[PDB]
Amino acid sequence: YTMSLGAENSVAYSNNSIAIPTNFTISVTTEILPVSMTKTSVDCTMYICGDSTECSNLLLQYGSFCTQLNRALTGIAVEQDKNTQEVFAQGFIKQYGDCLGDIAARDLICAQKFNGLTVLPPLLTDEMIAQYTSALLAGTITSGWTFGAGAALQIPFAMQMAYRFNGIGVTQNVLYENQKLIANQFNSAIGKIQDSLSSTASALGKLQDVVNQNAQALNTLVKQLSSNFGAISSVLNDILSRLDKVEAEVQIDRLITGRLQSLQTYVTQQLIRAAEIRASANLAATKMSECVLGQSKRVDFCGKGYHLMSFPQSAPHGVVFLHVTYVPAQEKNFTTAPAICHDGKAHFPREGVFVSNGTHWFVTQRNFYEPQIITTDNTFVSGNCDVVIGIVNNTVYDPLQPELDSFKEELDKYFKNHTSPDVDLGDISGINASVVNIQKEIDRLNEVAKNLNESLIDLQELGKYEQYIKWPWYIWLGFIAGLIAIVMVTIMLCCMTSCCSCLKGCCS
Amino acid sequence: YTMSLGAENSVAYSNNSIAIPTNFTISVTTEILPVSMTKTSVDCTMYICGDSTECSNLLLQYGSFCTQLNRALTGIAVEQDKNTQEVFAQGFIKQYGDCLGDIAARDLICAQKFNGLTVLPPLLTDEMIAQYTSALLAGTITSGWTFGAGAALQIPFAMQMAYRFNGIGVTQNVLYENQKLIANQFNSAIGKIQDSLSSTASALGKLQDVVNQNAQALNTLVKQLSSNFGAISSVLNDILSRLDKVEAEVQIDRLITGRLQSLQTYVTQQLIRAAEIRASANLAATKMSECVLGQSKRVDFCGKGYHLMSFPQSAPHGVVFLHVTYVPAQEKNFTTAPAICHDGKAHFPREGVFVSNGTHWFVTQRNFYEPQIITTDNTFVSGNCDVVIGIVNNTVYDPLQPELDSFKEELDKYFKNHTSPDVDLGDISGINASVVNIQKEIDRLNEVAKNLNESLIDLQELGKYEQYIKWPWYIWLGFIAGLIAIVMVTIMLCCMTSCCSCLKGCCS
Amino acid sequence: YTMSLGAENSVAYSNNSIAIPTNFTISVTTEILPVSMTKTSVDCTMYICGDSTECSNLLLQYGSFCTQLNRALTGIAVEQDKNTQEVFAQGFIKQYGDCLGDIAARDLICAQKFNGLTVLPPLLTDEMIAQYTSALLAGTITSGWTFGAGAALQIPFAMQMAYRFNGIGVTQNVLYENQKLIANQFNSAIGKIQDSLSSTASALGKLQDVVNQNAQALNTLVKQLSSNFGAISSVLNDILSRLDKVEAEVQIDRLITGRLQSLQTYVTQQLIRAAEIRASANLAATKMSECVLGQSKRVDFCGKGYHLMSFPQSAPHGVVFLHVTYVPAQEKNFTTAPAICHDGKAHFPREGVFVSNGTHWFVTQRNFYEPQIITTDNTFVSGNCDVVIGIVNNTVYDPLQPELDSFKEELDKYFKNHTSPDVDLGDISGINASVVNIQKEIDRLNEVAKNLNESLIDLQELGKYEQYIKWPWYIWLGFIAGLIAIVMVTIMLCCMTSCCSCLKGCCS
Ligand SMILES: *[C@@H]1O[C@H](CO)[C@@H](O[C@@H]2O[C@H](CO)[C@@H](O[C@H]3O[C@H](CO)[C@@H](O)[C@H](O[C@H]4O[C@H](CO)[C@@H](O)[C@H](O)[C@@H]4O)[C@@H]3O)[C@H](O)[C@H]2NC(C)=O)[C@H](O)[C@H]1NC(C)=O
Ligand SMILES: *[C@@H]1O[C@H](CO)[C@@H](O[C@@H]2O[C@H](CO)[C@@H](O[C@H]3O[C@H](CO)[C@@H](O)[C@H](O[C@H]4O[C@H](CO)[C@@H](O)[C@H](O)[C@@H]4O)[C@@H]3O)[C@H](O)[C@H]2NC(C)=O)[C@H](O)[C@H]1NC(C)=O
Ligand SMILES: *[C@@H]1O[C@H](CO)[C@@H](O[C@@H]2O[C@H](CO)[C@@H](O[C@H]3O[C@H](CO)[C@@H](O)[C@H](O[C@H]4O[C@H](CO)[C@@H](O)[C@H](O)[C@@H]4O)[C@@H]3O)[C@H](O)[C@H]2NC(C)=O)[C@H](O)[C@H]1NC(C)=O
Ligand SMILES: *[C@@H]1O[C@H](CO)[C@@H](O[C@@H]2O[C@H](CO)[C@@H](O[C@H]3O[C@H](CO)[C@@H](O)[C@H](O[C@H]4O[C@H](CO)[C@@H](O)[C@H](O)[C@@H]4O)[C@@H]3O)[C@H](O)[C@H]2NC(C)=O)[C@H](O)[C@H]1NC(C)=O
Ligand SMILES: *[C@@H]1O[C@H](CO)[C@@H](O[C@@H]2O[C@H](CO)[C@@H](O[C@H]3O[C@H](CO)[C@@H](O)[C@H](O[C@H]4O[C@H](CO)[C@@H](O)[C@H](O)[C@@H]4O)[C@@H]3O)[C@H](O)[C@H]2NC(C)=O)[C@H](O)[C@H]1NC(C)=O
Ligand SMILES: *[C@@H]1O[C@H](CO)[C@@H](O[C@@H]2O[C@H](CO)[C@@H](O[C@H]3O[C@H](CO)[C@@H](O)[C@H](O[C@H]4O[C@H](CO)[C@@H](O)[C@H](O)[C@@H]4O)[C@@H]3O)[C@H](O)[C@H]2NC(C)=O)[C@H](O)[C@H]1NC(C)=O
Ligand SMILES: *[C@@H]1O[C@H](CO)[C@@H](O[C@@H]2O[C@H](CO)[C@@H](O[C@H]3O[C@H](CO)[C@@H](O)[C@H](O)[C@@H]3O)[C@H](O)[C@H]2NC(C)=O)[C@H](O)[C@H]1NC(C)=O
Ligand SMILES: *[C@@H]1O[C@H](CO)[C@@H](O[C@@H]2O[C@H](CO)[C@@H](O[C@H]3O[C@H](CO)[C@@H](O)[C@H](O)[C@@H]3O)[C@H](O)[C@H]2NC(C)=O)[C@H](O)[C@H]1NC(C)=O
Ligand SMILES: *[C@@H]1O[C@H](CO)[C@@H](O)[C@H](O)[C@H]1NC(C)=O
Ligand SMILES: *[C@@H]1O[C@H](CO)[C@@H](O)[C@H](O)[C@H]1NC(C)=O
Ligand SMILES: *[C@@H]1O[C@H](CO)[C@@H](O)[C@H](O)[C@H]1NC(C)=O
Ligand SMILES: *[C@@H]1O[C@H](CO)[C@@H](O)[C@H](O)[C@H]1NC(C)=O
Ligand SMILES: *[C@@H]1O[C@H](CO)[C@@H](O)[C@H](O)[C@H]1NC(C)=O
Ligand SMILES: *[C@@H]1O[C@H](CO)[C@@H](O)[C@H](O)[C@H]1NC(C)=O
Ligand SMILES: *[C@@H]1O[C@H](CO)[C@@H](O)[C@H](O)[C@H]1NC(C)=O
Ligand SMILES: *[C@@H]1O[C@H](CO)[C@@H](O)[C@H](O)[C@H]1NC(C)=O
Ligand SMILES: *[C@@H]1O[C@H](CO)[C@@H](O)[C@H](O)[C@H]1NC(C)=O
Repeated sequence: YTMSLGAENSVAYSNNSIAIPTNFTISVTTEILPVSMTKTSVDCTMYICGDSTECSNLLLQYGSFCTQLNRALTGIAVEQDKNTQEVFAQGFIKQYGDCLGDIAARDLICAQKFNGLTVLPPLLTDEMIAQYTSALLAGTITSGWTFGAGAALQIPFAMQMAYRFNGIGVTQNVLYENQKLIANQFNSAIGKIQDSLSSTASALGKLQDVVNQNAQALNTLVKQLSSNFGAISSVLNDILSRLDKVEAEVQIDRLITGRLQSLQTYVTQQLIRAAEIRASANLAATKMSECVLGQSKRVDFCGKGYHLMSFPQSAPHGVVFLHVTYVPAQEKNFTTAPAICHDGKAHFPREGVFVSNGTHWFVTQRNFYEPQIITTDNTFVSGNCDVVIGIVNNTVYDPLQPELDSFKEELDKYFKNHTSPDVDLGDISGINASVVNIQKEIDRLNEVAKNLNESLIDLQELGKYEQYIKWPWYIWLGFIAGLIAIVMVTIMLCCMTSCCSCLKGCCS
Repeated sequence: YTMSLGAENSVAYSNNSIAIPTNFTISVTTEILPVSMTKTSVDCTMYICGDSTECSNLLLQYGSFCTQLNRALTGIAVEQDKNTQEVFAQGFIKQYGDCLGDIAARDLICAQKFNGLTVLPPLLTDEMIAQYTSALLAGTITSGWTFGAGAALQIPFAMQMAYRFNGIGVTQNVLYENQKLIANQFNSAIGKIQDSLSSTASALGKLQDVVNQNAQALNTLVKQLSSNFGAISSVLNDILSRLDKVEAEVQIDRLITGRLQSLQTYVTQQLIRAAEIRASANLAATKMSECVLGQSKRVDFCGKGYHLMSFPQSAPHGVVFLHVTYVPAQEKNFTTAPAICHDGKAHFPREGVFVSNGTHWFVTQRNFYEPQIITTDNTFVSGNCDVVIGIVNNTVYDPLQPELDSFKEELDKYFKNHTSPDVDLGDISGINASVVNIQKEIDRLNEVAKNLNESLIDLQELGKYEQYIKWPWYIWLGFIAGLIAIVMVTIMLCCMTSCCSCLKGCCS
Repeated sequence: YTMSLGAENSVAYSNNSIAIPTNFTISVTTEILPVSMTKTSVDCTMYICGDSTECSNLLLQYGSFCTQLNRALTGIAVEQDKNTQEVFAQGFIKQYGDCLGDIAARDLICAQKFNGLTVLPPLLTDEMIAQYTSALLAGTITSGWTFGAGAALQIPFAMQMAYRFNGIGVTQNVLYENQKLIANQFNSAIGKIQDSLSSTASALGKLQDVVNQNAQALNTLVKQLSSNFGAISSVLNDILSRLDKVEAEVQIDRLITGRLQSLQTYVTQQLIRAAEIRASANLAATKMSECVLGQSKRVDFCGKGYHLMSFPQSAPHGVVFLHVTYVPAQEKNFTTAPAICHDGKAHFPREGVFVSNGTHWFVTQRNFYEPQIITTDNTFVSGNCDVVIGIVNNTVYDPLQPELDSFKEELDKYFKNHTSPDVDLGDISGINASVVNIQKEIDRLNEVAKNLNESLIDLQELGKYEQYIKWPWYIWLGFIAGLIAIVMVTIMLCCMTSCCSCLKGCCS
């Protein structure tokens, strides 16, 4: 801001050419200004979604922004209604053989001895019976002649009878003591097989109890477990089905947000145009009176050229002016000067310009070439040549534009990144559930149930007897009759001398 | 844009009535302009959420938009602080009977034969003993008289004794061979029952091994599986809970977004009003000087009325002017003309209007009725009658309004639809887990354990008896005394002639 | 709006000092106006996300909002291309003893009786054999002398033989009947043990079938269940993995939305500045002609000072005026009045101010001190003193500021709160899966498998022996030779008188 620049040199003494109107021609202008606008309501639902029903249902939850934006576009406080609705969701036998061999005679001399008794085997053969029965008879023959015991021959018969009865006795005694052994040991064995089958019955019973209980346990587990999976199934379905819903909504809400902005852009443009319409209405107030009620002394304002008269008329959202004016039909370039500094005495005009007919300056009217003479009534004089310099920099407003960081730097201010563990369950396939094989033992049991059959005793039929071999009381006197035959020969030997008469016949 | 319209006919030549001020009255106006604007700040959290704590937290994640919007409302780049905080999350017997029967004494003639020996049954009856013992005795009687073998009668006694001993021999031999058979077959049977019970023990043992191993396997599976169902129970619960968080947040963020816009509307309105306040401050600069430092030549500027003087008074956020003016006390309608075309020579005024006192035109001052005479110093003259036509259509800016498609057409540009399969698990209820039934066999086994009792052998007591039957050595000479009695009768028969004397008595 | 205020007292009259220019000085001003604004294209992706790739992808779904905002900033309907791309996702024995005691003599008199037969025990002792064999022999001695039955002595031998054979018969018969009993009861017992082992085999077979069937059932369940837990593992992994994704996106979209606004703020500021540039271009149209094509009669307009001439030049995005003017170098305070009411006749000036040299008023030019005399050609006169009052309150537009409720009250209009049940599965640990204990019975069965080993009968060896004691046919005549020895003594007793000669020797 200097009070001066140079000496006798400035734009203020530029002295250059400039067009001045010389002749004129009648003119008119039609000038149009808008003063009002068609503020119309906008349906956000029609603007953002249009006809996309999977959006129409969601945009509703965003709120009454639609009203806020319409309150802006249209200067009408919409008198909305009131609604109270809220959703709510709730033995000796061999030894006798070995010693006697095949000599039937050695029979009695081979008699063995068990304990305090003499024994023989119980079998007489045609050789032995010949020996003893002819010995018995010979002892009965000799005794009739011999003075004493011709019956010394009968000892072997009477003894071999006694010894054999003893042999039978010792052999029956053991047959019986064997019978007591086989009876006791079979009684003891069936006592132990009775225990065995009580124990097998108890073992089979216990197995049956558990195998059945555990079958029940598997059934119960299967009933519950197959229900549990049915429950897991239903629950995972609800989740997947809702996750899918969320994956539709979380996409659709992003496009809606973009359109919400795109709508806020349309709204902002309308307000910006509304401020220009209302500035054009403020301009129409000056423009209408400075010509209609008055006459403007300006240029190009309210009608191109120099304003004279005006006739206004209306339009649907505006005013139209049929202004009247005059314009240069003919105009000429003249060397002119804002000021002229004479010997340190700056000189300028009053209500006009300096213009130069070649020989000297005149003052003239800026907008009509009519030279006038220079005088104090027509000019100003200043004792200082120096030219004052001003500066006027019309800075239209510089907004404090937003100052966003990188997105990462704002994100990490509050964003919690996340990664849940890769969860897994415990493998049950380590369960072996071993099977059983007893088919060897079951086939073996069948084998012995078949083979026990062979052991079924099949003795050699002996026979009991003791049937009807009885004599009758009516005939029992049969032997008494024999005694009567002894009486009959008692007459024949009434004396023995008849035998002596037969011995006399043996002599003769 | 025509250089002409018609001949002697235009809005420029048509003369009509206009209101010219005739008398005046002193006036003032108070004119107010707001030059300043207290741009107050705004708390987004209070604006969007207010007091809804389930929202206050969400706004933090949105970012510092609140600052960006306040930098717009205000004009000072708020000097915010710096914070470095980041969350982080990590036998013969029958045949002897059949042939004998009960006839006399066929006993010996009925003797049978096994192998090379003759046999009889071992039973003598009072009938048979009478036959044989009286036969034996009769053979001892006859032999005393008969010259030879009267003992032919003794053959049947001596033979039947021998045959019976044989019968007893053949019947003992088999009684022994039956005894060996019974012993062997019982020894073989207990050999097979020993195998059977070794097998049964092996079968029961291995069954016990598996049933008990499989019980362990069920326990182990139940321990793991019941833990496993506990794990999914905990994991589903997280999924469910975290989704409750999502389904709340994904709803609440939609209403927040609507308010974010509703806030961007408030902010936009403020900037729009800020631009009008700053345009009103630009208008106050012209209005203040054109009337304070100077005097305006306009009719309605600085308040309706011809401005004369001004006195400004500062206001907190505006400026108040007490302007001084004059207004038409009396005004009159006059037929006036912008121009008048005389014989092809268009004619208009200088710094005024044409006005018509009935007989002829005058020039006058537009805003005061003072008629003046027409002259070149007071008017302009043209050569051409033709009227030039201009058009000035003040189009306030038409913005490039947004050009959104249907929502569907923008959605399908990037939207993915995702329907996951209706997942299901495999039904385990095809597991039958059969049960076991051994009752019949366990019952049968306890019934044979009861019934084996009947087989306990109960033999018929026989008796041994081989003890007190021993003669003493002190008395054994008892039979030697008998031999001494034989010596005593040896004197009585010292000769036999004493028996002859008794036979002589039998004669007499 | 009053037509009057007071009498002889108003701001229109109250006079006071004012600064009128007295001397002047040549001046210039440089005045700058912008008339154009660079409409640059802004990349939303660079503005919102910058370089954060986990955001760049999301902006795609946000749709063509970037174009809508650029259409606003840059008034150019960008001719975008067309793309058709859509993603798609598809016995008697004792009794004989008790009675006979120790008397070989009581032998026969102690014979017992079973049924219809007499019995003795089958054992002869050296005492009994002495009795009977010496009785037998004595009966053969006596019978040679006695007239009749000296053989009465032989009854006891012949009877005791018969009775003992019976004793042996009754004792063989019962031994045979014991043998049948044991055979039958062993045959019946092995018949019942055969049943038992058929039943044990059936029981073991049925326990093998099920235990092995249930092992298969456990295997099948384990195969399916371990697959089923694998399927769950995979499905819960999807849910979680995709939920994590949603928890990233639902956070990141909130910061994006905040920047979307922060961007809509930048865009709004640009439009606001664009409206001021275009208002500055509208101001440049008046400013350029009122000073270039003409000369303004206003104050401070076209730079400080009274405008005289102008020289315009271009600017980067505006216009620069080198205006020429004059300014007060020297100015003086003067007591001046807009109007002066003389005796009810209000009086004001024409095209100037009243100024007061001490003695009286003058009219003068507002912007130059040159006193002039008061006259009707230089002033206006009114009839009424009364001062008219106007008011002009320039209300810059008051917008319909948004009218948001509390957030809760808008939220509850459509927000559905949701709390799913705390789902749980049914506890399977109530499954007992009882084990089995059979050891006692298996050890008992192995102990009997060893116990019966003793019951193996070990009879007392008896012996058969029906071997070779046979006589040869070549020697059988041995006893016939005995008959020849009987013939040899038949000569010695050819008569008995030789025995009589020996009895005569017994006499002598
Ligand atoms: C710039 O404007 C100037 C103002 O008009 C012009 O200069 C003028 O020129 C005229 C022409 O002579 C002059 O007129 C008078 O000059 C003498 C008195 O000053 C006087 O002797 C003249 O009278 C005689 O001449 C005329 C014919 O010209 C005869 O009719 C008379 O009978 C007599 O013989 C006459 O009165 C002006 O004085 C003079 N003015 C000034 C101030 O200069 C310039 O011509 C013009 N520039 C250009 C380039 O044209
Ligand atoms: C009327 O007022 C206008 C409103 O302020 C002024 O506009 C300003 O003009 C200046 C200078 O041109 C400009 O400064 C920047 O210009 C470059 C583009 O923005 C930029 O590269 C510059 O940076 C360089 O220069 C500086 C200074 O030497 C260094 O510190 C830097 O390191 C770098 O080398 C510089 O920052 C303003 O941006 C601009 N403001 C606006 C809002 O337009 C007019 O200049 C003024 N006219 C006059 C003289 O009346
Ligand atoms: C539009 O304005 C016109 C301008 O004022 C008016 O016309 C004027 O009318 C007057 C009245 O006569 C006239 O005055 C003179 O007329 C004669 C010379 O032109 C002359 O003879 C007159 O003098 C005689 O008459 C007067 C009385 O009127 C006597 O006092 C004298 O002693 C003498 O006897 C007088 O000087 C104007 O000349 C005339 N002007 C013009 C240019 O027309 C119109 O009346 C007015 N329109 C309306 C509708 O009123
Ligand atoms: C001053 O400038 C204004 C700014 O441009 C002009 O406003 C324009 O005026 C025209 C005509 O009224 C208008 O055109 C449309 O008008 C109807 C409503 O928008 C619309 O239905 C029209 O469509 C019909 O007519 C055309 C042409 O025959 C056919 O092609 C169509 O098929 C259909 O039948 C037409 O598009 C502009 O919208 C409007 N623009 C703006 C931004 O206001 C003034 O007309 C102008 N005044 C003058 C003459 O100085
Ligand atoms: C406000 O402006 C007023 C206008 O200029 C000033 O008043 C003026 O004062 C002068 C000075 O006297 C006066 O001049 C004449 O006064 C008489 C006729 O009215 C006449 O007698 C005077 O002539 C005599 O005096 C002079 C010297 O002054 C001699 O040269 C003469 O030879 C003779 O002897 C003279 O013509 C004005 O009339 C008068 N005007 C009015 C309307 O008042 C004021 O002075 C000024 N205010 C201030 C504070 O200065
Ligand atoms: C030029 O037009 C301007 C635009 O309308 C007017 O501004 C208005 O001025 C009034 C009064 O100052 C103001 O009213 C409110 O002022 C307070 C702050 O907003 C507020 O507390 C007031 O409330 C109190 O007073 C009322 C009335 O007695 C009671 O009902 C209330 O209960 C309470 O006690 C009052 O509401 C407007 O807000 C304001 N409007 C705007 C948009 O600026 C200028 O007053 C006007 N100037 C003139 C006189 O030409
Ligand atoms: C994206 O997937 C959506 C399912 O998740 C699918 O919605 C389904 O659309 C079909 C076709 O419109 C509907 O089928 C029936 O819909 C109504 C029923 O009254 C009828 O008007 C139709 O004619 C048709 O019979 C399904 O009911 C519907 N499913 C659900 C759960 O809403 C969308 O269509 C898919 N979008 C695209 C672009 O493919
Ligand atoms: C929507 O459901 C929300 C649960 O999903 C529920 O939040 C719950 O609100 C109750 C009541 O405020 C809380 O109970 C306690 O909250 C604090 C605990 O310190 C106390 O101040 C309270 O007095 C009360 O004892 C629950 O803790 C809370 N649950 C959770 C998980 O945050 C909302 O209230 C529900 N909203 C509506 C409108 O019903
Ligand atoms: C005006 O221009 C003329 C040339 O046309 C020149 O001679 C004269 O000195 C200039 N005057 C001033 C004051 O610059
Ligand atoms: C201004 O000062 C100049 C130089 O002294 C002088 O010539 C001129 O007359 C003065 N103007 C006024 C109105 O006093
Ligand atoms: C499964 O069987 C293998 C061999 O077949 C054995 O090594 C392992 O110990 C068994 N595991 C279980 C739990 O039975
Ligand atoms: C002006 O109006 C009058 C009628 O009052 C008419 O006679 C005259 O011709 C008009 N003049 C023009 C130039 O239109
Ligand atoms: C303009 O032209 C007209 C018609 O020829 C003429 O009468 C008039 O004098 C001219 N005006 C000027 C200032 O040359
Ligand atoms: C289940 O039992 C039915 C008959 O009861 C049979 O047809 C089917 O094969 C069995 N399935 C299994 C796996 O045991
Ligand atoms: C002007 O001020 C003077 C005092 O300087 C006073 O005498 C006079 O009455 C005032 N005039 C008016 C109209 O107020
Ligand atoms: C206006 O009225 C006043 C007061 O009656 C009077 O003196 C004056 O001459 C009138 N002015 C006009 C132009 O008629
Ligand atoms: C589990 O065992 C307990 C005792 O050990 C018993 O009371 C209960 O009934 C059993 N439950 C099942 C299902 O076997």
